[PDB]
Amino acid sequence: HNELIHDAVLDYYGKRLATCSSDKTIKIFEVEGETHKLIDTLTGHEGPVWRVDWAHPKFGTILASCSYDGKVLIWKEENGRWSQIAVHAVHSASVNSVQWAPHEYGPLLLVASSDGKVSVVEFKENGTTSPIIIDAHAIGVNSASWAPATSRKFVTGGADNLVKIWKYNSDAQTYVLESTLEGHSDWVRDVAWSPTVLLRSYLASVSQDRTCIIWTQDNEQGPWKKTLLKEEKFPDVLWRASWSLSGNVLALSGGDNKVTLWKENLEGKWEPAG
Amino acid sequence: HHSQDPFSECNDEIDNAKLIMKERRFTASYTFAKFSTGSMLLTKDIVGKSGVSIKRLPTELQRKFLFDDVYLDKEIEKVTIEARKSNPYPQISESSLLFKDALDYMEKTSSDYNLWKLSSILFDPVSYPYKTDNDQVKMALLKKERHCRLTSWIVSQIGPEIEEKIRNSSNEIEQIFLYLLLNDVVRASKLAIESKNGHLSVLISYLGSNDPRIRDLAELQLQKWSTGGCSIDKNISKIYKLLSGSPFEGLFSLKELESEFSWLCLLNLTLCYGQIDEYSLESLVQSHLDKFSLPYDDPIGVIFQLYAANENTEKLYKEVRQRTNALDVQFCWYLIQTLRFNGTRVFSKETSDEATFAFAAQLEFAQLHGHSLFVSCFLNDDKAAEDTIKRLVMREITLLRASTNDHILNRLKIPSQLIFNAQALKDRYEGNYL
Amino acid sequence: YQTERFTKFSDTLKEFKIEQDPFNIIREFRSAAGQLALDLANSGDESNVISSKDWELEARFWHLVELLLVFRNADLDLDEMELHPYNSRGLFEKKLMQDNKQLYQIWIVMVWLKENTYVMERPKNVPTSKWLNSITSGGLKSCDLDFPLRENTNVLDVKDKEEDHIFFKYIYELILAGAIDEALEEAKLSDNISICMILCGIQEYLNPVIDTQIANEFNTQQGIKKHSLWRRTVYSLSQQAGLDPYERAIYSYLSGAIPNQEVLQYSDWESDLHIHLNQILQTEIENYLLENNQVGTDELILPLPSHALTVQEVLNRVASRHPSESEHPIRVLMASVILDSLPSVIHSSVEMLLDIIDKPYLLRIVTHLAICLDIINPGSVEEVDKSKLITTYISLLKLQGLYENIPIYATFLNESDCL
Repeated sequence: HNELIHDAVLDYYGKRLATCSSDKTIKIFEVEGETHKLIDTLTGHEGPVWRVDWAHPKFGTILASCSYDGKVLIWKEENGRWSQIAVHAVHSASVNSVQWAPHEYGPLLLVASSDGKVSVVEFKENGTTSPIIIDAHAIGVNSASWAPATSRKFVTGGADNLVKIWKYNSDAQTYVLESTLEGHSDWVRDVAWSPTVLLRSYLASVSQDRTCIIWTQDNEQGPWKKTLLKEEKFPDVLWRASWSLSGNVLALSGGDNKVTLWKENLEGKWEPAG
Repeated sequence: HHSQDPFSECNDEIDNAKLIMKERRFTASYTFAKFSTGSMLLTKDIVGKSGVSIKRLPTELQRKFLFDDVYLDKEIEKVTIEARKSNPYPQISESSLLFKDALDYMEKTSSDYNLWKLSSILFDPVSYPYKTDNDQVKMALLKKERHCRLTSWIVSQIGPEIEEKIRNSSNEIEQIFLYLLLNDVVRASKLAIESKNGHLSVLISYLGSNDPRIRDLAELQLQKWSTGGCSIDKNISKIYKLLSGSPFEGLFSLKELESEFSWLCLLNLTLCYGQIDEYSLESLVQSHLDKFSLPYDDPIGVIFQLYAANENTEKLYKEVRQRTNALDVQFCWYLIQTLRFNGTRVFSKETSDEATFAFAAQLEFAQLHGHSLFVSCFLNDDKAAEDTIKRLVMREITLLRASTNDHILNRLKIPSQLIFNAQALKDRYEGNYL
Repeated sequence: YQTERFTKFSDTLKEFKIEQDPFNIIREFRSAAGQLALDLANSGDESNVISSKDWELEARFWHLVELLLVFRNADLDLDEMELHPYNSRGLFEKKLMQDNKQLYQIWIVMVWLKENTYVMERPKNVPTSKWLNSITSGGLKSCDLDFPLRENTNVLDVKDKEEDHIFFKYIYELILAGAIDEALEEAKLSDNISICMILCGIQEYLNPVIDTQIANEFNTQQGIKKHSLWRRTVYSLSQQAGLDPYERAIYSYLSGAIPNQEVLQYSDWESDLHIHLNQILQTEIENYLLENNQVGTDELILPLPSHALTVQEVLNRVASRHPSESEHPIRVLMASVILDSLPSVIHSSVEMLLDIIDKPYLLRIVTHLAICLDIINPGSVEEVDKSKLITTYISLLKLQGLYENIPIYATFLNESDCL
């Protein structure tokens, strides 16, 4: 049985898969070709597990998951057996996303719950948590992705149809909101920053209103540029929006049964590939 | 009367569920998918054993020999890697790659072979073994050579087309013309001799000797004719037009033949008679091109234009790019690379990298990390080269360590640091350190 | 006042031994007899017409003599030519001509032969355009030269054929005379552009850029590459009857072949000798090119005689073909000079003095020639024969009453002390 897994994730070396469904269990597998042997099952959530996500192997084998029970549970494999090592749910509602940061930031994490909040839970020397939260979206937050950099930043998809870009600041100690963008007519489902350290910066924000806006910012100055992928609605609301590493390609998990794939051409506009 | 039931547990979840969805907006038409570390996708697949599918992102890269490690080894023997002057990361210093090379790995029949072949004929440097008294003469001899190769090749292609047409010609003089279309002066001359067209036969022998005297004489005869000449055979005039040296470029023009022969068949005419000596292969080919537009989507056509555009090859390259896809990602990279490493032409640090990325990627997507690493080096941007190499070296250190063809690999010039560094992290993740 | 003559000849002689180069005696010798051939010619008894031509012939004789000796003797071994396989046919021909003095001489002789060839006067009243009558009678479905070839000659109006005749014959006399430029000019201007082009094929390919050693003479490539082909093509064309005999004759010459009977029937010793030497040449060059892999097989369309006669054998055959003219006294000297066996004949005619004394000029000529020979080539004639000649000549300066200048001639011998 498994009629509905809400999220799955791949480890840096893609050898261990971590799928999490509604029955509140997170199933760990040992992937290989056509055989992904079940190696674990992890129960400890009081609601459907929305998303799972490993951390850079530079921190052992850590997997921070967010479930419906308003709580985010950090896990960890220890000598062959997992163990909920810590927890952080200073959020008054269902936790939606949870995405670690680039390992050059330490072991930071990023949670986005319905209480219009998003925290940056770092792990101190004792392994203990030191949260520095910030209110992000009034009517709730559906997602929030990090940004690879070399002055840190992350994007946040909300319920009030916004897409914010926060930036860490020493003078504030808590990420200072610098830019927000509008262009959707329904809960900005998922938002994503791209791992392309090329000329500019790309961000594909999928939504409920069945559109995908691409925020391409020339550089550290000229504000973003709105560009509805295609100018027609997809036959059903869209959910996920993930970038590829090598290739700046975009995959869209539209709530219509297949994932489209859009690439950028010399026209600056995007075209389907696949 | 409304009743009370104590087994209302199977109806508590059902309604407690529908409650969760709608407050979330989670519509029964849910699908998730994000790009893999090892660039590929996983999407909710309710028919496997995990609810996800290990999707092998389809490869845009379609060219057999690339999935062979033999090719890549031999292709590295041709490079000379030097560490950057702004970081210890590799980056090609010398390349001896030539379109010529890749020919052994293709069918001498595939249209692909034709692209690579012609691209060689026109770009790969030609060598002249016999020493020349003077070096300006060498230049001259090298041109006849290349012109001779190019002209002989075009005849291979138009071959059947023309032979077919000769099969049906019901007129002698018309065939005499057709043979000239195949660049066979002697057979034309012979047929002429045999068909009682003796005078014509002598004139034909001139075809190939850019003799300007004969050139102007022919035009003169043509003029005197189209200024009265109550009647002159439709083909005899075509043959004279050819002796004139500018068969389209004129007033009795063979341009109308544009709809009877291959655009290539006609280009041959210009290249064979057109005034070989006074022009360069480039400006001459350009000359022909300026008279006829070619099919936007034709590749062997795109090459000729790139070859002819000599002065602004890049400008055109970009233009070509934003208009057709005849030139694949691999080719475009290989092309820019040879021309760069051979002085043949010039390209932007950026256009040369843009082309490299594109291939470095299409290659990673095919799981060919070794090969995709190699390519990565040709990057001019040290910053990007570094990042790109590193990122991939670690994220894959495993596979890049089995065979010696995998050895020569990290042996490219991958930094000592970066190799063991990634290697370390392959251990604190696997649990067996030092 | 003509009986002066011996004046001119001896006259030179003085100015020579009076300036103390030798090639000027002959040069003047020529000019002299030339001036005489004019007098006796201009106005006079129809008996002078005969003694006239014998002076012209004399003139030609000295000319030929000057030409050949200048080259043979004046010769001061210039530099050699180093070619490469990438060089043009044109350079090879040039080289062949520098290196092979034997052959070059043939050229020298042909240049001479042309120099003295007769050419008619430019045809007057030539038609505005070609084959007008046929065009006007309506019947020329096509106006190219190959049209009446392609189907029965009944096509061309008689009047037209009549004019092609005048043209072709004239172009022919022009080619025989060496007037290739007048030839091209006529072709152009008389509306025979096609025939004109054929005349251009005469040159082998040269390209300033590659064939460097002549980047001086030209700035633009010229000449035609597939020459062997051209040659056969022309040759074959020459053989196709249905063409005017003179047109066929032209291609014959151009191919290095011998013109047809109808035309060749009217050629004389010079004409005939000219034709055949042309052939030795044509053949010689092509073989030199075959010997150097400079002829591509594709071009060997037809067979052309590959064996070259020798000047000796040519003269021999041309001889028996024109006995009368062959035999004439001074023409025999022309041949002697050509073959070099000159002293061989001086000594010969000298013994014809021990029917030479019947013909006036001979006794004089042989003498002055012998004089000239030993001046230019000390050792040439046997001291015996000089004497024997001057002797018998000096004795005729007496019978003539001109002891006045016998001293000049005495300058050669110690036997002068007997005068």
